[PDB]
Amino acid sequence: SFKPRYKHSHFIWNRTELLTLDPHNVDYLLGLFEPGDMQYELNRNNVTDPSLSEMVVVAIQILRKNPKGFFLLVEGGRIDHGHHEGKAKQALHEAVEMDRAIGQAGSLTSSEDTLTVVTADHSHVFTFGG
Amino acid sequence: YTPRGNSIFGLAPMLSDTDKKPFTAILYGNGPGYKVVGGERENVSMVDYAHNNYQAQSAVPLRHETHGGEDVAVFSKGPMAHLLHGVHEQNYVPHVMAYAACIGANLGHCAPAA
Ligand SMILES: *[C@@H]1O[C@H](CO)[C@@H](O[C@@H]2O[C@H](CO)[C@@H](O)[C@H](O)[C@H]2NC(C)=O)[C@H](O)[C@H]1NC(C)=O
Ligand SMILES: *[C@@H]1O[C@H](CO)[C@@H](O[C@@H]2O[C@H](CO)[C@@H](O)[C@H](O)[C@H]2NC(C)=O)[C@H](O)[C@H]1NC(C)=O
Ligand SMILES: *[C@@H]1O[C@H](CO)[C@@H](O)[C@H](O)[C@H]1NC(C)=O
Ligand SMILES: [Ca+2]
Ligand SMILES: [Zn+2]
Repeated sequence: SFKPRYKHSHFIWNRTELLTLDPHNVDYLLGLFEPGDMQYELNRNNVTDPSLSEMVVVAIQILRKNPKGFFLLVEGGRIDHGHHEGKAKQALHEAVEMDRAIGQAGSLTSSEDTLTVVTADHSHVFTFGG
Repeated sequence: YTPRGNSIFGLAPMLSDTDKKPFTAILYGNGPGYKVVGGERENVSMVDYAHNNYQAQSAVPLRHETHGGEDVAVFSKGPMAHLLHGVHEQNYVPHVMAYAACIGANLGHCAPAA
């Protein structure tokens, strides 16, 4: 309702809608793919639910339109869930998935006009060694 | 029945045909300008009736003149101004203004339909 008069808004809720999109036709995107938290990458429904990399790509494909540039926040937020649960193989697979998504962001933009920054809010008491 | 061009703060052309005294074109229904010198209404040719603070004569004396129950005009220019039309209730006005600015409850102007 709060979108300007002659603009295209969608709301999508599954993975098929996400890749059907024409990023030359969607000014506002809203995509809510799970009732709550999204599925761990190692548990994800290949069919109903997109990976983090998939969402980053069409997110950048939309936001590349604006000639002034864009700001994008990407949160690989399920690593925290993985460590919090003690399940290192999920937490480490979530981190690799966000890495894939960081690789995609590098080919869709150029480092000449795009500053990208990778960090974390905090750490966990996760160690490794013997 | 004043002559064309008569100053808005002036007198009417010929005198009263009842008490042979002049009167101003402007007159109030009530208010403080009701002035009666004795049992007669005030000969206005004496006093400065185009003065800033001159109080025109009224029918009924009151501390303060009152409002009026008649209707009032609405002048409208710009987007959707023609929605402001005819005789309507006063509360209609902000509903137009909101509708046209795409604010308030009805955001219909900013719908994807045409
Ligand atoms: C993904 O979402 C789309 C649209 O939300 C689904 O398409 C619907 O398909 C049914 C038939 O199965 C139609 O009756 C509906 O009208 C369609 N929805 C809309 C909004 O047009 C699609 O089935 C979903 N796919 C998956 C795998 O969940
Ligand atoms: C209202 O007052 C005016 C002015 O005081 C009166 O007009 C004058 O009347 C006298 C005699 O009636 C004349 O001699 C004057 O020449 C008039 N003009 C002026 C400028 O003084 C008028 O008659 C009064 N009306 C009433 C009903 O009392
Ligand atoms: C996802 O797709 C691959 C196809 O190569 C399949 O092996 C895998 O088991 C599928 N898993 C889920 C959870 O859909
Ligand atoms: Ca889903
Ligand atoms: Zn946490």
